[PDB]
Amino acid sequence: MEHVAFGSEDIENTLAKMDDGQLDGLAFGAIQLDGDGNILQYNAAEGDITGRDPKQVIGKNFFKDVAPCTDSPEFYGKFKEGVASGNLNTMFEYTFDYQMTPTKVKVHMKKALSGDSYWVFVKRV
Ligand SMILES: *C(=O)/C=C\c1ccc(O)cc1
Repeated sequence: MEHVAFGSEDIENTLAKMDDGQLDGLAFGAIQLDGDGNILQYNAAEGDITGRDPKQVIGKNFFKDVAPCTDSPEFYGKFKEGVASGNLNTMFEYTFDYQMTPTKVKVHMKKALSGDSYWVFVKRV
């Protein structure tokens, strides 16, 4: 178990040191995306929420392929503006509903310390 709290103010510093098998110890879902929304990392806790096998989603586009209910101004729209701006730190609730039981979650999106990477953190509410 890796001790990190959802929403912590220096979470990107914390996760920088972590390997993929370390990300799997987090109490919340964590996805790492490039600027184009392609999944670079995907932890086990997100797999528990969405039903995806984490290995099978790496390389796919989060907005186009994997999570199409996120393709909207309220989610994808924010990300695309954070990528354009190169700054992003936003937290909001959303309902995941694509090919799964509708589940209400808290999403936190934040820029990584990495130069062109972005985090999406997901926990149940
Ligand atoms: C809407 O599509 C949000 C999330 C999501 C993530 C994974 C899967 O498989 C479905 C939906």
